[PDB]
Parts: sequence; C-alpha cells; structure tokens
Amino acid sequence: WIARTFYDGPEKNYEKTMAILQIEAEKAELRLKELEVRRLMRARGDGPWYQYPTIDKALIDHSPKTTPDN
Amino acid sequence: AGRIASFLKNAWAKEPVLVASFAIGGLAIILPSLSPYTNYAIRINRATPYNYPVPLRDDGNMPDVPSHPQDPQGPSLEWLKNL
Ligand SMILES: CCCCCCCCCCCCCCCCC[C@@H](O)O[C@H](CO[C@H](O)CCCCCCCCCCCCCCC)COP(=O)(O)OCC[N+](C)(C)C
Ligand SMILES: CCCCCCCC/C=C\CCCCCCCC(=O)O[C@H](COC(=O)CCCCCCC/C=C/CCCCCCCC)COP(=O)(O)OCCN
Repeated sequence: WIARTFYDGPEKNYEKTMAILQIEAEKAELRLKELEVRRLMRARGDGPWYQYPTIDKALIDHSPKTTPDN
Repeated sequence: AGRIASFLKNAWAKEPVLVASFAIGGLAIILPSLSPYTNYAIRINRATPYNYPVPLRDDGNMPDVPSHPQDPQGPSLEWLKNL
C-alpha cells in the first residue's frame, strides 16, 4: 500500500537519472569547448570575438591636394 | 501692446546704451538671413582660386569640360564683373 500510494517504480528514477546525466555531460563538454574557442580567438584575432577597432577608411580624402605627391 | 510700448519708452530714457546695444545685436542676428547678397558672398568665396585646377583626363565623354580656358564651357564670372 505504501509503495502504491506514495512512490513510483525504479524505471522512472533510472531514466530521469539518464536524462540528467546526459544534460550535465553535454554542458561540461560545451564549457571546455568554449574555453578553447575563447583562447584561440584571443590569440589569433580571426574570429568574431576580440575585434578591436581600427581607423575607418571612409574618412580618407581622395582628392588633388595642391601638391602632386599627396 | 501698451505695456511693451511703455517699457520701451521707459528704457529709451535713463538707459539708452542698453537699448542701442540690444537693437544692434538683434539686427545683426536677423538681417543676414533676409539679405539676398549673402548668397553672392558665398559665390564670391567659391570663385577665389587658391589651388591649382588639376585637369581631367579626356575620354570623349565630357562635353561640359572645356579643352581650353577660352572655350565657352565651364563656369563664368560675368556676374561678378557686373557686380
Ligand atoms: C495500518 C496502517 C499502518 C501504517 C501507517 C502509515 C502512516 C502514514 C503517515 C506517514 C506519511 C509519510 C509522509 C508522506 C509525505 C510525502 C509523500 C508524497 O509524495 O505523497 C503525496 C501524498 O501526500 C500525502 O497525502 C501526505 C500525508 C500527510 C498527512 C498525515 C496524516 C495525519 C496528519 C495530521 C493532520 C492534522 C490532524 C487534525 C488536527 C486538528 C503525493 O505525492 P505524489 O508526487 O503524487 O506521489 C507520486 C506517486 N503516486 C503516483 C503514487 C501518486
Ligand atoms: C536678442 C539680442 C541679444 C544680442 C545682443 C546683445 C549685445 C550686448 C548686450 C548684452 C550685454 C550685457 C547686458 C546686461 C543686462 C543687465 C541689465 C541690468 O540689470 O541693468 C539694470 C538697468 O537696466 C534695466 O532696466 C534692465 C534692462 C532694460 C531694457 C534694456 C533694453 C531691452 C530691449 C530694448 C530694445 C529692443 C529692440 C530695439 C528695437 C528698436 C527699433 C530698431 C540695472 O542697471 P544698474 O547698473 O544697476 O543701474 C541702475 C541704477 N541707476
């Protein structure tokens, strides 16, 4: 009676544990991958991250400058 | 309208320097936007050649660009002479 009205079967806890373990393992793998990607992006500068501004080339004036040699 | 006229009349007495100052300053602020010669002053400033006019490479597609200074193409300064 106690088992029938207060508890469930073993398979429920078993499969809930499986799902929880899958989620946690995926999160750990993602954390490691994110750290490695951050290291590579900061070292190389070839990714979307750690982009530091340079002078906009639209500010340059392309006209004759009263002197032939610029 | 009576109060403003009374204030102006009372200020013109016993304070003419300030009245003249404000009148001249306001006129200097207002008149340039109404004068038609400010555009002429801008045009005169534009027509003063400080730099060398660098010629353009002709490709047969520029009829508006003269090939000699005496050619009738290009901007004119007859209006400046008539001023
Ligand atoms: C002959 C009898 C011998 C044995 C006597 C047994 C005595 C039993 C008292 C001990 C109770 C144990 C505590 C249980 C509370 C937690 C369990 C909980 O999960 O059960 C809930 C049920 O809650 C219970 O109703 C709680 C009972 C607590 C009340 C105790 C009774 C006496 C208290 C006195 C109250 C005040 C009296 C008035 C004074 C003026 C339903 O939850 P649920 O997630 O769905 O379960 C899923 C499993 N399913 C599928 C089977 C449903
Ligand atoms: C909108 C134009 C603004 C730009 C022009 C400004 C040019 C420079 C003028 C500003 C300089 C500083 C002005 C400081 C004002 C101080 C006023 C003040 O406190 O003086 C009062 C006295 O003056 C006053 O009463 C207050 C101001 C009076 C009105 C002044 C003129 C207001 C507008 C009149 C002209 C309007 C336009 C003219 C149109 C006429 C038609 C062309 C007290 O004087 P006391 O030294 O204490 O001596 C008193 C005891 N004997």
